Amino acid sequence: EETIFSKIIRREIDIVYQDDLVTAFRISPQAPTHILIIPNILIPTVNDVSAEHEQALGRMITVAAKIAEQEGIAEDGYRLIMNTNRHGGQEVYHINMHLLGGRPLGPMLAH
Amino acid sequence: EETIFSKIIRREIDIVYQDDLVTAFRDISPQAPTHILIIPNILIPTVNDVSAEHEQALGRMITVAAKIAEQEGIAEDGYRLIMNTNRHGGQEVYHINMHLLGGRPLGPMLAH
Amino acid sequence: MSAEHVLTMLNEHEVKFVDLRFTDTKGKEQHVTIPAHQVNAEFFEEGKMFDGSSIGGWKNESDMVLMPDASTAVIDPFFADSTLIIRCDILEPGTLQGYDRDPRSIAKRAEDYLRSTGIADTVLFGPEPEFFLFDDIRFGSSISGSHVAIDDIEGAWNSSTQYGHRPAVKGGYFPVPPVDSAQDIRSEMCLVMEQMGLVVEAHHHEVATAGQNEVATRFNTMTKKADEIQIYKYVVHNVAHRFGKTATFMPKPMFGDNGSGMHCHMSLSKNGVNLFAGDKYAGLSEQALYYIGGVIKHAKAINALANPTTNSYKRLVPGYEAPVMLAYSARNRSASIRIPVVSSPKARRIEVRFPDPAANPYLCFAALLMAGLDGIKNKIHPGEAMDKNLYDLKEIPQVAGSLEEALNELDLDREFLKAGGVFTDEAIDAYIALRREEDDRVRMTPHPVEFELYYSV
Amino acid sequence: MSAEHVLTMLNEHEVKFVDLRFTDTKGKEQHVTIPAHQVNAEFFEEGKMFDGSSIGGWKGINESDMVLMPDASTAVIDPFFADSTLIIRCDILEPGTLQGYDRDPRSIAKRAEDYLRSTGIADTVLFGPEPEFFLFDDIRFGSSISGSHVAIDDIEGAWNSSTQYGHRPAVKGGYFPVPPVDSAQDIRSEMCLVMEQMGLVVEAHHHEVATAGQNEVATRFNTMTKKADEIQIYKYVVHNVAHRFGKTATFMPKPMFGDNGSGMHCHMSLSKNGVNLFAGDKYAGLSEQALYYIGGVIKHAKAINALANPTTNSYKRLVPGYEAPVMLAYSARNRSASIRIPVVSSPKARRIEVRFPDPAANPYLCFAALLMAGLDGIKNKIHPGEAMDKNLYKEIPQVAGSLEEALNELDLDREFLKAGGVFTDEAIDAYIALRREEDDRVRMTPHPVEFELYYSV
Ligand SMILES: *P(=O)(O)OC[C@H]1O[C@@H](n2cnc3c(N)ncnc32)[C@H](O)[C@@H]1O
Ligand SMILES: *P(=O)(O)OC[C@H]1O[C@@H](n2cnc3c(N)ncnc32)[C@H](O)[C@@H]1O
Repeated sequence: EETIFSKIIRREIDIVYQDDLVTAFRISPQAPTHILIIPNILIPTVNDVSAEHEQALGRMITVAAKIAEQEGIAEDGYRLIMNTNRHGGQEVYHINMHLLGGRPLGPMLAH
Repeated sequence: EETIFSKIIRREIDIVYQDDLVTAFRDISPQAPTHILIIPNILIPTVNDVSAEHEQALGRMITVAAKIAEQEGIAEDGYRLIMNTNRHGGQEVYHINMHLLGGRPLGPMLAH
Repeated sequence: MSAEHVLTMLNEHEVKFVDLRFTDTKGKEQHVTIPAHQVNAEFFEEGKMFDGSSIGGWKNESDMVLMPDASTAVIDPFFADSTLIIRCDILEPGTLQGYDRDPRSIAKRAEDYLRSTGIADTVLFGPEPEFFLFDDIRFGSSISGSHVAIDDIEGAWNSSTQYGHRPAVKGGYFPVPPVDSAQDIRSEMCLVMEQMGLVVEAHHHEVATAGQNEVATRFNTMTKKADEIQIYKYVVHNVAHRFGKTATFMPKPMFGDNGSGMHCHMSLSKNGVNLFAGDKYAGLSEQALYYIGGVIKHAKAINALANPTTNSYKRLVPGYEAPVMLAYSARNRSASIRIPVVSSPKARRIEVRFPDPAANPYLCFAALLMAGLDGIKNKIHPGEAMDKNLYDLKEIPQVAGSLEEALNELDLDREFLKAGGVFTDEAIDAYIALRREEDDRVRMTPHPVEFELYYSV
Repeated sequence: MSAEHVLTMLNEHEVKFVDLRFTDTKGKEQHVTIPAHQVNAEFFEEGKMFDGSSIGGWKGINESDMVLMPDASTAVIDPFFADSTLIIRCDILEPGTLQGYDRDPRSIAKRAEDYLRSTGIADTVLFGPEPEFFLFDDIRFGSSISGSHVAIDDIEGAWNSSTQYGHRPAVKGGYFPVPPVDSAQDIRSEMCLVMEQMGLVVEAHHHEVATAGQNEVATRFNTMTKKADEIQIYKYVVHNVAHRFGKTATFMPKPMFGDNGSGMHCHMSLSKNGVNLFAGDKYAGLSEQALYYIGGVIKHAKAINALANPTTNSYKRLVPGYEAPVMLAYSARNRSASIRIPVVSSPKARRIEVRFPDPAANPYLCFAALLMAGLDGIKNKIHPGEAMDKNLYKEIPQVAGSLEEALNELDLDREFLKAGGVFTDEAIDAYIALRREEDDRVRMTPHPVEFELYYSV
């Protein structure tokens, strides 16, 4: 039903950027600049995205570009990775796009 | 200037789906058992160059990704959406290209 | 036993000498021998006066009382004359109370505090020491330089040494009796241990070559288990000496091979039931998780007592089969705290793997017990177990990487040991000074690897 | 130089002996000395008859003799013999017909050059070999029924840090050390001076990566036969200068385990009417002919391995996970590619560098095999594919992992080197037999490492 990000939106429980439909967070650094982006409206899985809330999806990448400019990693290289379901490894069971960079990133997946 | 994906948008040259702003194509060298690419119809060099004018199509990219995943039936199994940019990640197209990898149980994020 | 039982045992075994034994802060066992005719009824009530000034860390007037414990009367198997070993506590002359710096007095204070808190009636310890058997060891230091030489038959480097089955490096675990040339010595050690009150479960060769052997002993209560560990060290040393070998409990005697460790199994019992058995993760209870969290929180301060030597941190390195991550799991080999799988809830316990055999048994056990009690009292949650694979994979706290760091943490973190009067401030200060002297000595002396690295540059 | 020039040189230098030198199948330089007064006009027209039956692969059922035909252009004064000796390289010719012996490597190289000229692809082929060698103070090896042993000792050896007799290069750390660390500066300078005294052109000399005295003296490129002669002179100079300095020089590929081996990177360039055919507008400035050459080398690479890696030790350095590349691919940046494209300032010097051959290889045979493979690739238009530029997005072939595999491939894929009569089937059969004898000797004898693994099991 509800996840950790649901309570984080309510602020009941490291915000980077807050928007009407987009919130950015800094929790386990996998890259020198590992920053996550989630939708304010709860979406259990990216396949279940409705056209009613499809507009915040573009603002996700807009905020990602804004952060990359802010973080200074736009001159090096970054990935926008979304993991889904079991094969992707969805752990928060909510839409979460990863903005990762700061060091030379490897291939798309490890063989 | 334009890229080969611009020519594919023009339809002058494996289209999976067509829309006013987003189209899906099969990869020439599938890195996954079900590797389907997704690009906008408007030519944008990098996601760093994205402005609010075309941000409407960026959500359409994800919607088309979900539709294609459901059509292929890889929705239940699981899939990964990758959108690399700049020098890292091997960006060799210099155009917005969303990756849809699925079917096989994929590996970890990054390479470590 | 009792005083009358000891007096009768003196005549039964025709005992000629009585050995009074106690442990200093460093963990070494000191002994003073008195004639059997000097032992009387008043001996067990008044004790023997002795000077503790020469003992390290016990320094205007240092006249103290050696109070024998009649329950620890054991016949010495090695002395030529019939000698009875009686463990003794160090007591102040006037008040006749436990000395603040006496490790056994500290352990007894910790047990009394555990009983007073009402959490549990008894605490059970199951340490598993390891030791190395060598034929010849030569070390020295001077202004001209320093050296160390380790030689024994089982050493893999003796394949071409003039004097052919011997264990390879990292491959001495469970070898054939021809390759495992330490069968008779281990059997004799087990027999001597059983003669001295210990209960032996199994003995086997360890992973490292050059004669690493482990003898397993049954668990017991904390103070009795520390006394049993002292007896274990004594018998290992003496039986090794009697066979022409030399035994060391050093953590990492040689580089490139497995080091000696002392995994400690801990359990709490109240009215005969195990308080660590429940329905939580790995069959544990809420109190077990609180104990784990308390151990994790104060683990760096514990390291000053459970890893008191600089070799213990040459063992505690990432890799090399030495846990450093301060998490708890039942399957993760990297976790410092492990939850062993047992058939019955009565045997469920908590295993810590970072302590080394060079640690003082009393001080290490008291520190672990106090950390667990602090965790239980303050309800410190250990966090989620490290038994999950997150995306096929650095905020996890790590064991103290150096003796200086552990000593600093002990100096800053003192309340969990000072609770209940178990550790007075003066004793902690003296222990810190004693360990800092050795740390300064090891830090100020040039290393041969430093010459191999920075001689031409 | 002509015969008259050689006679004038004999008269000018007061030469007393003439050394006639030639290379056998194994690659060793064989020499026969004659007095200077035996050299005249008819000597250069008829030559000297000699018995080549004692040579390794030159045996015949008829026991026929062969003629040593001197080459006047190769006259050079020997700088090591006490008496004035003039070295004249000679070709082995059959009596009567006065044609090149089929098993003579120099005749094979001359045939390869003639075939290259006859095909019309190019007029000149340039080779850029970069041999490496080890300098050892003492080497002791032996074998018997009781066992085998090998011992290498040198002052520069990193293992001599405690040897009684202190700046030495560490393992894999002898590349460009300070002058005190490397003790072969004077030896290398003397080698360069005496090489230039013998007609060689020296580019640079330096200490190589491996410890125990690995050194490289760089020499300028030349045409194939002249470059093979220069390589023979290089080996002779290195050996004799090492001997005169109290050292021992070896061109073995992998004398030591755990240290860098010795390789011979060969650079290829085809020229026609003064222009470089390898220069173009393809990848890394290459041309289509260069790509076809690379493809031909890649396709037959296992067949070349029998000639460019004649020894079993040659495949101790070809094991993946070292400096020597093993993958059958070409790239201008990738280190793992066996074929590399050096970056140059001008198109006149654009070349193809191959890196698998070892210094132990026979220069004439290895160069002829590589040239024939390239010519076959050009004639059949074998496209190598794509460069091994590692992108983050058809299994790559590999060189022979053993000498037996390379010999079998040479037995099977022998048509590319039989074109134009450069090699005759008897020559391949004899070379295979001689190499198989050594392979059988190495394979059938017990290895000391096997006793470290399969003695207690
Ligand atoms: P999957 O692709 O769903 O990646 C899981 C990520 O979730 C982040 N995360 C979990 N819990 C938190 C909290 N409380 N705050 C911030 N970020 C959180 C992890 O960092 C994973 O990367
Ligand atoms: P990186 O994301 O920069 O590379 C994108 C990958 O897309 C694939 N690709 C390139 N060109 C095509 C065409 N014409 N059709 C289908 N797929 C294509 C390659 O795998 C790129 O590496």
